[PDB]
Formats: sequence, C-alpha cells, structure tokens
Amino acid sequence: RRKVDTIKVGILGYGLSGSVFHGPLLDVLDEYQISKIMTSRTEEVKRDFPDAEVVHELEEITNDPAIELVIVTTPSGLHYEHTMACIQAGKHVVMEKPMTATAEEGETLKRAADEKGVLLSVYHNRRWDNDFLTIKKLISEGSLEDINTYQVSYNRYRPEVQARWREKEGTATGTLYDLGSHIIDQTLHLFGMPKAVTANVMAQRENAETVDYFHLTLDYGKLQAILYGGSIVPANGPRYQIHGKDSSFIKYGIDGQEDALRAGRKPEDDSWGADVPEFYGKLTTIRGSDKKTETIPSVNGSYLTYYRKIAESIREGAALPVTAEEGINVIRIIEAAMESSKEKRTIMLE
Amino acid sequence: GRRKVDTIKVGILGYGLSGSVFHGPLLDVLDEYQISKIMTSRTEEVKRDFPDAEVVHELEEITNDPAIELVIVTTPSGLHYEHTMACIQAGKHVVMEKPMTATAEEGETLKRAADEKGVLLSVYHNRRWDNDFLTIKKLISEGSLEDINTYQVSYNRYRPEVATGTLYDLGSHIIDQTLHLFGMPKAVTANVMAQRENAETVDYFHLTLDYGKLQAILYGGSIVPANGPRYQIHGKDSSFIKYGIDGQEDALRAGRKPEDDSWGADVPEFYGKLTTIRGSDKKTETIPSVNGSYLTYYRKIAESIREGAALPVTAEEGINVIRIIEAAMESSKEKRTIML
Repeated sequence: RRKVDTIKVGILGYGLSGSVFHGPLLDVLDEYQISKIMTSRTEEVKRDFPDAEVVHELEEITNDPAIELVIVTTPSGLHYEHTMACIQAGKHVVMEKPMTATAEEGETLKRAADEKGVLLSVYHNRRWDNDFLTIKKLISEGSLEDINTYQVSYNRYRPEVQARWREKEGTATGTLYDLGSHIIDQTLHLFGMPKAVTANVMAQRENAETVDYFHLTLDYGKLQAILYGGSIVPANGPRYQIHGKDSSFIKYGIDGQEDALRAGRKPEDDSWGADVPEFYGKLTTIRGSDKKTETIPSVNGSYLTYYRKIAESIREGAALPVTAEEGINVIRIIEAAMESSKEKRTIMLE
Repeated sequence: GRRKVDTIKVGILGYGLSGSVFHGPLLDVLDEYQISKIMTSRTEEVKRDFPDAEVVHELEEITNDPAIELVIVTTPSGLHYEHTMACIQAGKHVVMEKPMTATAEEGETLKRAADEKGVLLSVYHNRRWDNDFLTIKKLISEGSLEDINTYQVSYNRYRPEVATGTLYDLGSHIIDQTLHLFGMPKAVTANVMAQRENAETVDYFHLTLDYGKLQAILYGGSIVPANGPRYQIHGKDSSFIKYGIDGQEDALRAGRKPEDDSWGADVPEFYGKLTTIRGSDKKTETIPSVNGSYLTYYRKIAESIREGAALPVTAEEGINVIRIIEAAMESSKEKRTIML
C-alpha cells in the first residue's frame, strides 16, 4: 500500500492502434503517464507526447523497472512474442484484439500471467459502443426479456483487394478475426458460451484469398445468435435485430468514436460517443393486442471506461474490464467457425 | 383443332380459406373461367359466392365429369397427392395449392403421370406476382442490381402461442422466389426447429443456399414482435433493402376483388430503398413498387389450356422447391451441409 503515482505506461507500436485508438484515450486520463513508445515514428511521438521517450528495441520497455503497464499494438504476428516478454518482465499488459490466432497460445499467455502475478487484458472495447451499451440497458430494465433471436451484421463496402503485404501478412488475417471478434465478444458477454457453431467463411471478392465474408450461427438451444458480415455491401441493413418474447429492437448504424478519434478529437466532455438521432434503435413492445413502437436515444459510447477500469484493477485490485479467459473464448469461437466452414458441418463446443 | 372459345370449366376441391378467399375471387373476375363444381360441405357459402355452381361431396363427381377441364386442388396437404393423381388419371388439367407434396419423390410421380396422360400440371406459387418481388425482377432486368453476391430474405411472424410447419408453409414462397431468380444452388445448410414452448411443428427455419460467390439466406421465426427488412440484396455497386408484405391476401380477406389499376399497390412507407455507390458518392433512392398481380397466374393458365403457352409455374419448379426443403430438413437433422 503506497503513494498512488501516475501509472507508467509503455506503448508498443505507434501506427493506427497506438496513435489513434489508444494514445488519445490515455492522454486525457491523469491516472496515466506515457513514458515510452516503441516506434520508428519519432516526429509523431514528439508532437503528441512531448515528454515520452521514443525507443526502438523491446528490451527498453521490458527491462525498465519504472514501467508498469504495456499496451501491445504492434502487427498481429508480434503479439505473442511481445506480450509474453512483457509478462516475463512482470509488466501488466493490454493486448489489441484479436487476442491471438489460436486458443492454445491464449491459454499459454494467461497461464504465464497468473504465474507471474500480472494483469492481462484484451482491448475488446466494443462493449462500450453506444449501441451495445443501449442493448445492455434495455436488457437490465426488462425491455428485452427472453431473447430468442439475436442477429448482428457487420458489413462493409470494400470490394477491391489491397496489397499482398496488407492482405496476407501475419497471423489471424481477414474479417472474421478483425470485425467478427467484436460482435462475437458482445455475444459471449450477453449470453455466455453456446453449445455449437455453424459457419461459412470465405473470400467473396474477385482475386481475394484472405477472408472477407463470414456468417456464423451460435446455438444456445431456443436462442439463435447469427453473426455475419460481407465486404461487398453498398448498404447495410440493420446492425442489430434482437427478438424477445414480447419485444424487438432493430438498430442501424455504427458507433462514431473511432471516427472522432481519427479526426483528432479527444473525449473532452459529455457529448462524446453520442449517436446520431436517425440511427437510434426502434423498440417494439407487444402487450396482448397492443403493439407500440418507440425510438430509443442511445447511451453515449465510452471507450474511456475500459482504461478507467484498467487503472482500478492496477491500483485497487478491481476485476479487469475484459479478462484473458473472455479473450480466449472469442478465439475458440473463431476456430470453431473456421473448422465448421472447412468440414462443412456443425462443430460442437466441449 | 381450333374451335369456339367458351369458358374453361373449373372444378374446385375444398372451400376453406384457399378455395373461398385465395382462388375463387380471382377466378370469378376472369371471363375466361366458369366454376361448375366445388367439392365442399359449405353449401350456403358456395350458394352465396357462386350462385350457379353445383356443390359436390365426393371426388368422382368432378373427376368423372367430361365437361370439367381444370381442377383447383385446395384440399389439405396430405390429400394433395391422392386428389391430384385422381384428376390426372381423368384427363383434367391441375393447379395444385402449395406446398406441392411432402417429398420430391411424390412430386416426380405426379409430374411423370401428368406427362404420360397429356395434361398440364401447375403449382400455385403466386408469390412470383407479389409487388415486392416484381419490383426486384424489374430492378434486375434494368440492371440496377448487377452481380448479386448476397440475397437475404426474412419471413417472420408473431405467434407466441400454438407437410406441417413454417418451412413448408412460409419458406416455400421465398425458396421458390430464390430458385426463380438464381436456379438451383450447390448446397443447403440449415437449422430448422420449434422455438415456442410445447411446440411440435417447425416454427423456425434458417437456410443457406450456396451458389459460390452468391449466398442466399432464407429465414423466419414465429416469436418476432417486429420484422426488420424482408429483402436485403447486395450487388457489385448497389443494395436494395425493403420492408413489408404484399397486401393482396388481406384485400382478398376483406372481400375486395381485383377491379381497377390500384389492386396490389404498395404503401409508400414500405417502398424499397435502392442504394448505389459511385466512387465516394453514396446515393439512395426510394423505388415505387410494381403493383402485385395474382391475376397474372390465372390469365397464364388460361393461355396454356387454350393456346399451348408455357405454364406460369411448372411442376418441375414446384418439385425443386420441395427438394430444397427436404435438403434443409436433412441438413438440420444431420448437423451438416447437404450437397445437391
């Protein structure tokens, strides 16, 4: 039990994740101090964090006694090496998603972290998207009782195949890992693990080889969760269609916090994470013969909450906002989906 | 050879919902048809709607009548095979209510016998003349939906309280529309189940028809307070998204009959949205629906009988629908994809 200093943070990588999705959040929380960043982008780090030291080798973070938390935002195929070496040096770690290519590697990371007394969490921050927070509130207030169908669609319009290096390079490529993990994580958070996965996973784009289409069925008995996304979709349809015994929630659109971060905006006030009114979800409730329909203002998105929560886990022993086991379960779903599509059969989870 | 064209003399089997509401009123407005006979026990309802038709109780009274040319079979599911096979044996043309039969094997035999005797066999897949689907057909033919990669169709309802169940009953309409647009898929993956408490018949289905690059998703549940779009269609530069249901069956239930150009009109609020992308410009356009037109089905049958024209729906088309259903049922039971 000591003086509560700023948490001393090392960031690995300063590309998109590091510089747009993580750095700007940590910068507004004074729980944190960014001490070091492993990156070649020196001029970029100086502009954003005039007092952070830029370093170039992993050991400069890992072997620095002063650093307590490492954010791992480097390319997919370095995730495991970097995180493991952070764990071994006794640092707490936040990993970008997808956690790893396989459940087994995930298992191994979690085991090392518990052995070494350190905190390991995965940046599944779509639990704090405006739309999802809204679904959760609706659930907790009894407006979506006994869900029987849960359909989530994560479509994009990117019909053109990028460069080989961006397509093929590294572990865990494609939209199932990249986009699917968000909405799979949301599903596990709401419902726990299913009995079975059925899935079609493919590249629809001409000359694509890496995955650009997925359609997952998660079997929870009476409850069906259907998770899907294509890369040739000019307009999306609802992002969520949720049916309960008495009510439905249908909602379009995507959380706007990532766009605000890309634009140079920081969570500076209460208007952060606000949804756009024409994209508010519509709730339909049926009471006997009476059918009503009502537009729900979304709860504000709140990515800050993940890091405020991480600070509480580090400083006060609170439960982590996203655990290692939660991270792993998502990877389990993905591997079962990948095997389902290959074997052309339903894969039981054991 | 060619002779005087008087009315096609029709016999209707059954006079419940199908006969009295879905077929009789259509037939009644068309001068090409005359209803001579109806196998039913609802004498008084027939006397009311068709004052000049003779009512009958057993099937032989229609099948052994040389004057009867066409038989509309609107009896229950399990009676389809027997009644139709009897009509064929008697040299009558037949319109079968959907779903055709329970098994493809049963359908093939009806088809093979219809051909041997020399008569026309059709299945009443009138959802090809639903307003939304006609609107999709038009969009396709004018090239507004090129290179379809994803075709998602939902047919939900809210009935939380309880060839059976919804795959046969509802699924067949949208399976048929899919086959009409795309032909036969390579494979069918499906979950087909009973979601309601104490349910004993299929009330939920989720089908994937695999066409390669193209994926067709056909689904429906029975505990759905609000629907979501009925059609989501995506192609290389455009999507079409539409809500709502064709309102012809409702106008028929209300006792209205096709009489002016306003039959089958959609409600503007449910017109589809067509979205098109040109580089960075995203453009969205509300598409007024083509008027639904169930009459077209019987005008077509008339021309087939009188003029040798192609049937509006062929026996083979109906059998293919059943093939998909049997395949979905097997997929669901076996927990695997079924190759066709």
